[PDB]
Amino acid sequence: MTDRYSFSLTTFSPSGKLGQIDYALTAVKQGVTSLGIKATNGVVIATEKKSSSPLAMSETLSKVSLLTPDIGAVYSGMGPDYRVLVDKSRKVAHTSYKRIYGEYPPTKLLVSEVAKIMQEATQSGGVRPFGVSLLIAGHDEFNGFSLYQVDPSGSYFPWKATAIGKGSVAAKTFLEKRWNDELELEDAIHIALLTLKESVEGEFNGDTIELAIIGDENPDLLGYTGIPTDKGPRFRKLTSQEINDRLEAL
Amino acid sequence: SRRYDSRTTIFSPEGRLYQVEYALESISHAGTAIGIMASDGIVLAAERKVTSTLLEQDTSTEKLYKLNDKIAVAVAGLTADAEILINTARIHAQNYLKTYNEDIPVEILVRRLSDIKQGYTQHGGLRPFGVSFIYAGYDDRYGYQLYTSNPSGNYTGWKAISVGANTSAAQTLLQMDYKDDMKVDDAIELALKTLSKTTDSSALTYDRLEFATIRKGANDGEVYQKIFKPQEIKDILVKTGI
Amino acid sequence: SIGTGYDLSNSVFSPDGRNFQVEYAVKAVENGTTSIGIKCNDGVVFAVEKLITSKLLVPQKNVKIQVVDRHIGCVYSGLIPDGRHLVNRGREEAASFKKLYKTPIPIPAFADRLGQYVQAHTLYNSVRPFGVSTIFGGVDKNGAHLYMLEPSGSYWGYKGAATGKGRQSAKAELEKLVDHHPEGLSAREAVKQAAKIIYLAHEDNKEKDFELEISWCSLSETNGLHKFVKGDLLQEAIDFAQKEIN
Amino acid sequence: MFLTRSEYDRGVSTFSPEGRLFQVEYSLEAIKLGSTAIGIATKEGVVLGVEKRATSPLLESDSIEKIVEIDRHIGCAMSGLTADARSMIEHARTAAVTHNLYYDEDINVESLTQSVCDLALRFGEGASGEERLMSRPFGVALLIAGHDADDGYQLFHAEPSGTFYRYNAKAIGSGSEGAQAELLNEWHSSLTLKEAELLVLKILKQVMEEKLDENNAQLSCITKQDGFKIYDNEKTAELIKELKEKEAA
Amino acid sequence: SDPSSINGGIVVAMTGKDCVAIACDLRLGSQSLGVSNKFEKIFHYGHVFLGITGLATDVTTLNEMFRYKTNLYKLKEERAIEPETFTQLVSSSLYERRFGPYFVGPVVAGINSKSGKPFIAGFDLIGCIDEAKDFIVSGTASDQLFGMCESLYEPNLEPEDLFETISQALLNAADRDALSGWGAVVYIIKKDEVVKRYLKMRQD
Amino acid sequence: SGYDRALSIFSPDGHIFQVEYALEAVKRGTCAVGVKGKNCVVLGCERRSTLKLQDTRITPSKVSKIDSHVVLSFSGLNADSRILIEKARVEAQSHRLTLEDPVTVEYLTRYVAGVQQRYTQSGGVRPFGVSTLIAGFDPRDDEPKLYQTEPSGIYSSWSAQTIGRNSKTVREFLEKNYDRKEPPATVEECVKLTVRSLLEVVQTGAKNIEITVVKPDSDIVALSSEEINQYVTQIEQEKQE
Amino acid sequence: ADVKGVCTEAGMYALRERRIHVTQEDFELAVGKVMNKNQETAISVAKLFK
Amino acid sequence: SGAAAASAAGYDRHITIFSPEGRLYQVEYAFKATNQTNINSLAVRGKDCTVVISQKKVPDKLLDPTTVSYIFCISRTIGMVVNGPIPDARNAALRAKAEAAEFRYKYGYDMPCDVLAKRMANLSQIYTQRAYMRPLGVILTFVSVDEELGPSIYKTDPAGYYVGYKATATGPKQQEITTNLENHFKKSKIDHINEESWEKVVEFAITHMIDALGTEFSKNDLEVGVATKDKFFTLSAENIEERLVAI
Repeated sequence: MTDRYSFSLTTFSPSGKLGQIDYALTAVKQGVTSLGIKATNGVVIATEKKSSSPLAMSETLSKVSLLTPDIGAVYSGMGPDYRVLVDKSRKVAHTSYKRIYGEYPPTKLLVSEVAKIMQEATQSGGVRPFGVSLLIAGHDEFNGFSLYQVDPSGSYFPWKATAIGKGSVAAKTFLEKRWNDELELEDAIHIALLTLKESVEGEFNGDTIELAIIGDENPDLLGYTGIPTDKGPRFRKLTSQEINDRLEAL
Repeated sequence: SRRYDSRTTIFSPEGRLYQVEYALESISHAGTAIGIMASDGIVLAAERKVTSTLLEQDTSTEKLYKLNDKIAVAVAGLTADAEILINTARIHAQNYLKTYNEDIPVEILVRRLSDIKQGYTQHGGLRPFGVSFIYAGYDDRYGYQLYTSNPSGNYTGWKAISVGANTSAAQTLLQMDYKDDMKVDDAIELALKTLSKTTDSSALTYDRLEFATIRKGANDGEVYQKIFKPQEIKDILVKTGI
Repeated sequence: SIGTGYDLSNSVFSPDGRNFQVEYAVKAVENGTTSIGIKCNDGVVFAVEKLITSKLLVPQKNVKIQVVDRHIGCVYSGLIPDGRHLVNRGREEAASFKKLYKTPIPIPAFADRLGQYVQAHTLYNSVRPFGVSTIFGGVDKNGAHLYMLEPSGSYWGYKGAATGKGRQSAKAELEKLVDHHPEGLSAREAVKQAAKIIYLAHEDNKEKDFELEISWCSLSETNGLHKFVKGDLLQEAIDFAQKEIN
Repeated sequence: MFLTRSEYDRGVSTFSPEGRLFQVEYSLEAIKLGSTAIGIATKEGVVLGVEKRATSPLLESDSIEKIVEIDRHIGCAMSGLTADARSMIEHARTAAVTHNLYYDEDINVESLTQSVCDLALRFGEGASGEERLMSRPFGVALLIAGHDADDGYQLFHAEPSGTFYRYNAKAIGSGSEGAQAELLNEWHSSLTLKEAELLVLKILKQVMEEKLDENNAQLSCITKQDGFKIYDNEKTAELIKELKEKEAA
Repeated sequence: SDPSSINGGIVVAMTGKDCVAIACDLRLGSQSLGVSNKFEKIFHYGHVFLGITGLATDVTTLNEMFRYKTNLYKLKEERAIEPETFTQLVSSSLYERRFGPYFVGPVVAGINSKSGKPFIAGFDLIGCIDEAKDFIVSGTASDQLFGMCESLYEPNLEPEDLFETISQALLNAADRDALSGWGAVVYIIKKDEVVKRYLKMRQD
Repeated sequence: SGYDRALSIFSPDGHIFQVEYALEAVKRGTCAVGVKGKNCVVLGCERRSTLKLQDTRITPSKVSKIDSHVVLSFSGLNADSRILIEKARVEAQSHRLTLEDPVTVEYLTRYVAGVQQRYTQSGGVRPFGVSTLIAGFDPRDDEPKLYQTEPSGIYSSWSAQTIGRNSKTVREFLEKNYDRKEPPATVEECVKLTVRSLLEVVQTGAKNIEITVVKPDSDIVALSSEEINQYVTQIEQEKQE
Repeated sequence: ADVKGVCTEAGMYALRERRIHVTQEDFELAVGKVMNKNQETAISVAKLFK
Repeated sequence: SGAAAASAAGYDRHITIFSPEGRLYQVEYAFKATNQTNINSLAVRGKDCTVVISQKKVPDKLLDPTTVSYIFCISRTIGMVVNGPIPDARNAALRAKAEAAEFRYKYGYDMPCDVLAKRMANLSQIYTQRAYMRPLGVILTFVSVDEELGPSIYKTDPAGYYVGYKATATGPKQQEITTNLENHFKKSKIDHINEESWEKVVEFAITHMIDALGTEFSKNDLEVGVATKDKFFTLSAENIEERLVAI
C-alpha cells in the first residue's frame, strides 16, 4: 500500500515528516561502499570501482575529485549527481569566498556552500534531489584537520571514522574494533583498505580501487619553485603501484 | 471526508488549516531545548538525540547559536531550515545597527522573523518552516527577556519554557519548583534536573549536551554571551551528584 | 490503447520506450486527403486531391499549396492549419538564413530548421504535436531535393511520396516508375503521370466529386522557381488520366 | 452519455459536449441571490428601486450602497456579489472621467456599458489582445441608467458574460421572475416619472418578505436637468402613504 | 574641486620590533574652514585596526559596511578576522565600484595572532595593495610626509622609541599642511595590549 | 462534493465556499466588541491569562493603533493580524505625506478591506482568517465612526458590534440595551453598556478584560485593571436581586 | 514486566554454569541486556534532523 | 512485484519521483527507445586511426539513401553515431555542433571528445532534475584522434554516465558482438589494435560484426565512419570486395 504523503515534498504527514528525502537516503544505501577515516596527521578517503564491463576504462572517471588543494571528496550512490555538484562547488570557493578574501576557504564553510546547493533542490516541486552523499575531508590552520559528511537533505554531520553505502554497518562495526585516539596516517591507511576487503567481491588491486590522503605540503606537485611561503598542495591520489605494494605488505 | 490536507491554503469547513498543525508535530522529533529566566541572567540548555561514539561531539554546537553579542538561540526542528533563517536574522540585526547605529532589540526580529514564517503559510506552493527557537536577550527598554516562535509565525514572551520532545512533564516538573528569584547558578541546577528527569536514556553525559548563559554580571556594565565547554559542565554535573 | 495512463500527457515514456500521443497524431493524417511529390531529372512536381463538399465552392481559389520563397514548396495531408502554422515559420526563418548569408536557403538546411522545431513540441508538456505530414522539395545549387515531414520529427529523402488515406495505393504506382525509369523522368510526363494517380487514389471516396491541383518546380520549364499550372498543360493531363482508366 | 455536466463543470475553459461552459452559467445564478432591483425608463425620467434586506436593527443602512453615483448623468445598481462590485465601478467611472479628457464631453451611456463588458471578459482575451487578470468571473449584474444626447434616456443590463441589452423595464435579483412578468404588462411608452415611482413601490411591496416602509427600500431618478440623486427618506415616505390613499379608492 | 581635497586628514603607519604605531588627525570641515576639533578618523575591528582619509561620507560609510561584515565572519567562522585577508577584502570591496567609486586613501594595521608578527598596508581608491614594511601614509599631505618620515625611521624599533618618531613625523608635517591639524591621536600596539594617547598642538 | 476546495470556481448555486469557511475560523477565536455614543467610542476584548509562567506586562492585547486618531481590534488568528496593521498604518502615514490631511476613516477601511479582496482573487494565495473593528474620528469633526472588515472584502457601518466567540449571545443583548435614536451620551455609560456585554460569557472574571476608548484631539487611552474592578463590582450590586 | 525477564535471565546464568542459586551479580548484568541492548538495538542510524 | 507497485502507484510518468526502492523509472524506461530501430553499431581503436560502423537498412524502395544516415560529422577531429530515433539524435547533434564552436571562440582550440562527452552528459542529467524536457531517448557514441591522448572513444547515456571504452558495440545485440571482441583482447592484451592503416583496421571490424552478428552484408546495407588526425569522414564500398578475394 501507498502513503499519499510521499509523491511530493512540501507535504507533511501526521508524524510531521516529509516525503521524498526518506527515499533518497535509500538511493545511496543501495549504492557502492565508500568511506574515509581520520588520523592525527592526515585524512584518508577511499572507495572502489565496480567496473560494469571489462572494456570500460576505469580510469577516465574519478570517484574522488579535488575541490581545493587542501580538500577532496568522494561519493556513495548516484554518479551524475556528483560531477554536476562539484562543478558548482569548487566554483563557489572561487566565487563567494576567494575573490573577496584572497585565499581558499576552510573546510566547513565550503560545506555550507555545498549543502545549500544540495538544498536548493529539495524546496520546490519539479526537482528531484541529489540521490547521493558525500564525504568532504580537508584541512586548515586554526581548527586543523577535519572530516565531514553531507547528505541530500542539506545537513552535514561531522565524523571521525565512517563509511557509507551498502557495506556500511559491517565496516562501522569494524572501525572502532580497530580505531583509536592517537592514530597516525600510515597506520590509518592500511586499516582503510582492509576495511574494504570485506565489502567487496573478486579483485582487490589498484585497478579496482582508488583513494587519497591529506598530509604535509607536496610542493613537488606545485610547479612554481621560487617562493618561500607558497607551500603547495596537501592532497594526492595514490597511484596504482603505490598501493599495489602495500597489499603484499599485508 | 473529502480530505483537506494537501495545501496550506485550503481551509477546512471548521476553519482550521491542517497543514500548519502538522509542522507542530514535526517538532516533537526534535531534541529538547530549555531556557530559564533568572533575576540576574538567563540560562539556556539543550539535549541531543544521536550520540554515537566516533563523531566529534566536542566543538560542534548544532543547536545553540548566536545572533550578536546580545542574543542567543536554541533551535528545535529541521536543520536544513535553520541556516536559512539564522543567517537572515544576523543579516537583519546588522542592517538595523548599520542604519540606526544602536543595537537590535529582541521584540523586533522576533516580530520580523516570525512574519517570515507566516509569509509561507499563506501564499504560493510553499511550505511552512519546521522550526522553533528560544531567544535570550537584553535591551534598555525591558532588560532581560525570553521569547519563543512557533513554525506558524505566532510568538509569545515567557519566563521559562522547554520545546521539543517531552515538554509536557518538563514544563510540569518546572512550574512546580521554579521560584521567582532564582539566582543564575540556582537556575542551571534546575535545568539539568528537568533534562535528567524527562529524557529517555539514563546516562546524561557531557557529550550529549550543551548549555550556555547570558551574563550582565560584570562591573563596568556590558553583556557576555558565555557559552560553556565540555570541561565545565562536568563540574556542573558532578556537583549535583547525578 | 495499450496504456490508459501513459496517453493523457506528452513528454512521458511508456515501459516500451514509447510515447503514444505521437502514435495517435499519425492517425489524424490518415484521415486526410492524398498528396504526393515526384522527383525528376531537373526538378519536382507536386499534387493533391482537393475534395469538394458542396457544389457551392468556387473552383481554383481555395488552393492548398503554400509557396515558400520562390524555390521550395510545401503540400499537406492532414490537419491544414497546424500545417499552415508550420510554413509560416518556414517562410520567415529562411529569410533569416538569407539576411545573414545572402544565398537562398538550401533545402536540407530548411529541413533541420523544421525537423528540429517539430521535435520540440514532442518533448514539452504544455503543448500538442502537429497532425500533419508535409512534403517539401525544390531546387538549389546542388540539384533537386525532395523530403517528407512526419510529426515524429523525422524526415527522409524520397524519390516519391504519398500520404493521407491513399498511402497504400500510391506507394505502388511510384514503385513502378522507379523501375521503368531509373534515368529520370522529364517534367512534362511526370505531371500527367501524377494525374493518373490521384484519379486512381480517389477510389476510397468514389462517393464525392472533387478537384485536382498541381504545382511544379524545375529548371528547364520554369528557370528554377516554384509555380502553379494552368491551361492546356493540366487540362490535357486530366484528359490523359481518366482516359486510361476507362 | 450522462456525465456531461458532472465533470465539465469547474474549469472555466472546458467546453461541454452540449457546446456550453458551465462556470459562467453559475455566475448568472449568483445575482439571483442578493436583494432585488428594478429599472424603469421613460420619455421624462429614468427611475430605479430596490429593497435592502434589513439584517439587524442597529446597523446604519446608509452604508450598504446597492445604488451609486458613477458620473453626473449616470447611475448604477447591482444585485450580486458585493466585493466584486467595487472592482467594477472604480473602472467604469474611470472611463467616463478619462473620456472627459480625451474628448471633453459627457460620454454616452452604452460605451460605458461596453467598457464594463470588456472587463469581465478578462477570464480570457479582451478586445485588444490582452491576456488575463483574474480567474473568478463575478456576479455583479448591473443596471446602467443614463442620459445622452443622441438617443435620450436609456437603461441597460450588463452581465458578466459580456453581452448586454437595452431593456426598457427590467428587474433583476431574487424577486425578478415575479416582477419581470408584472412589468411586462404595465409599461406603456407614454408614462410619466411619478406614474412609475408609485408602480415600482407597488411591485416591490408584494414581492418582498417584510412589509414596505421607508427603511427597507429607496430609489433614485436621474434627469437631464438635475442629475443623479438618491431620494431622501421622508421624501420616499411621502410616496408610500400616497399609494395607500390611492389603493382603497 | 576634487573629492580628495576637501575636508582633510592625514594618517600614518609604521612597523617596529613586535610593535606598530598608527595615528591620525582630528580636523574636519568644508573648503577653507574648520568645524570640529574631534573626529576620530581612525577605527578598529577586532584586534585589526584601520584608518581612512579623504571624503568624510566615505569615511563614515566604510566604517559601517566593514563593521557589517566582520561581525558576521566572527559568527560564521568562530574566529576573528586577521589582517592579511582584511587587506584583500578592502580591495575587492572597492574594486566592485570601479565606476562611481569612493574617494579614499586607506590604511591598515595589526598583528597576526598566530606568528606574533606585525603587519600594515596601504591602498588607493580601486584596490592596489601596497605592502611596504617600514611605513605607509595617506591623506592630503602625503608629499609633505614621505620625506620627513623616511629620514627618521630606522628598522627594528622599540615602542616608545617608535612612538616619538610618529608624533614628530606627524606634527612637523600637519603643522605645514594647509587643511589639517587641530589635535591628534595615536595608537601603539603590542601582541596583547593597546593604549591611546592624544597629542598637543595648535588651535583656532 | 468537489466545489469546496478553491477560490476560482463556483457552486452550481452561486456560492463561493472558501470565503465562507474562513468565517468559521473567526469563531474559533476570542470575542471583541465596539460601541459608540456621541462623545465617545469604545472597544472591548476578552483576553486570557490561563498560564502563570507567561509574563503579563506584555499581555496579548487584541488592540492596535494605526495612528493617533484610530484604533483597531481583530479576531481570528494573530499570525495574520500583525500583517494588516503593518500595511494599514503604513498607508495612513503614506497619505498625509502625499496629502497632508489625515485619513477619512472610510479611506482606511477601504485599504484593510482591499488587502483582503486581493487575497481572494487568485489561487496560490490564501485569505485572511480575520475580521476587524475600526474606531476613530476624523480630523476636525465630532461624528463618531465604526466599521468592520471581513475577508469577503466587504464592510459596513455599525452602531454596535460583537464578533469572535459567542457573539450570537452578545448581539441580541445589545439589541435591547441600545437605541440608535438615543445613544449613551457619556464616556461612563458606553463602558457600562460594554462591560456587562462581556459578562454573559466570561465566567465573572475581571482580570480577563481589556477596554480601550477614544475621543477627539487625537485622544486614546487604555484603562486600568483597578479601574475595571469598580466598573465590574458595582454592577454586581445592581444584580443583588 | 521487563523485570520478569530479568529475574528469569539471572537464573539462566546459573543454568549455564549448572549452579542452582545466584547472587547480586547475576542481576547486575541482566540490566546490561534489556536496557543497553534496547539503546544499542535501534539507535543505529546517524542520518537525522535535529 | 518488480514494477507491479510501479505501474499502479505512479512512479512511471513523473521523472522526479523516487520509488521506495530508490529507483526512478522514467529514465530506466527511456532505454527501450534506443532499440526501436533494431540497429547495432560498433567502434574500435587503432595505432592512430579510429572507426565506427552501422547498418543502413533496406526499407521500401522510394527512399533516397544518400541522406539516411546515423553518422554526423560534428566538427573536425570529432564524430558521433547514435542509437535511437533520428529526431532525438539531431537535437543532441546540433546542441553539440554549436558547442565545440564557442569553445574555439572562447578558449583557443578545439574540444576533445573527453569534454564533449562530459558537457553533453552534464546536460542530460539536468533534464532529469527539472521537467524542462523529456530525456532524449538515445545512447550515443563519440570518436576522435586527439593530440594528447591518441585515439579515444566515449559514450553517453540519458542519465549522464560516460566512460571511454577501448572498443564497444551497442543496440539489441551487444552480447553477441561484445563477446566476439572481448575474447579477442584477452588473446593479445592490447587496448588498441594493430594494422596501422585505417584501411586494414576496417576489415577487422567488419568481419567480427559478420560472424557474431548473424548474416552476410553487402555494400549498401552499411555506412561507416573514420577518424584521423586533421579529419573525420565517410567511405566507399570496395573494402569488402578486397576481402573475400583474399579468402
